[PDB]
Amino acid sequence: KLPVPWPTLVTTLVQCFSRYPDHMKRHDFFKSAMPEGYVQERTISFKDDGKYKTRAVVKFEGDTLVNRIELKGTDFKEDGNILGHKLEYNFNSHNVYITADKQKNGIKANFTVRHNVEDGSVQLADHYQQNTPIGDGPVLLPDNHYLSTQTVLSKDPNEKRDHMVLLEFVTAAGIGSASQGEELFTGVVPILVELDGDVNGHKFSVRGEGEGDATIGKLTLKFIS
Repeated sequence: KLPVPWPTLVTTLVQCFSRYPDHMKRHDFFKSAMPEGYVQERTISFKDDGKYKTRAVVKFEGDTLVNRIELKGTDFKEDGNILGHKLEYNFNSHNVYITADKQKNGIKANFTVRHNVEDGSVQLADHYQQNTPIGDGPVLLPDNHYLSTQTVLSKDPNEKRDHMVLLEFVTAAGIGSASQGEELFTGVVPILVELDGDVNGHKFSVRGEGEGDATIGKLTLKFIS
């Protein structure tokens, strides 16, 4: 059993699978960084509770898009919504606001996730994000825009392990290929996710597998603890 609720890990567990409409293709940093990939770092501040600090490497390994993350959680409350497992098993729609970070040749993002709590309250998870390309090749630095998300969470009835089935759609909004990296996403791409976590000393790991179809902004993944 994970020591934190599955919904709190959704944003940490591949924005290169977002659908960028044709008029916005010049603003897709995530795909432009491929195949060498990017480092994605966040601080996630759970209001009135602790924080996650995450560092991920997102890159291709052969045909597979891999997201490997180290997560460190500190300052959580014993009977808070996170360590107390008081969050509903669902996920709200969010708008991820992206800005260019010209000095880091990358991007920043900010957004606040709303986690529904079982008593009808809301737990906020304030996200600060920075992404830096790994390669030396040119990348696309975007104008200000956002990603609009939709996520559904479910279970595999045949799976005895603690797990999460996730389906997600993401479209960019708020504004031939525009990068060579974009062309690595034209069809269905297998995904592997590996997370190593420690939250207030509770150690855990998650492995996810599935596929992404960036033409429709879709992710299909199953994660196991």
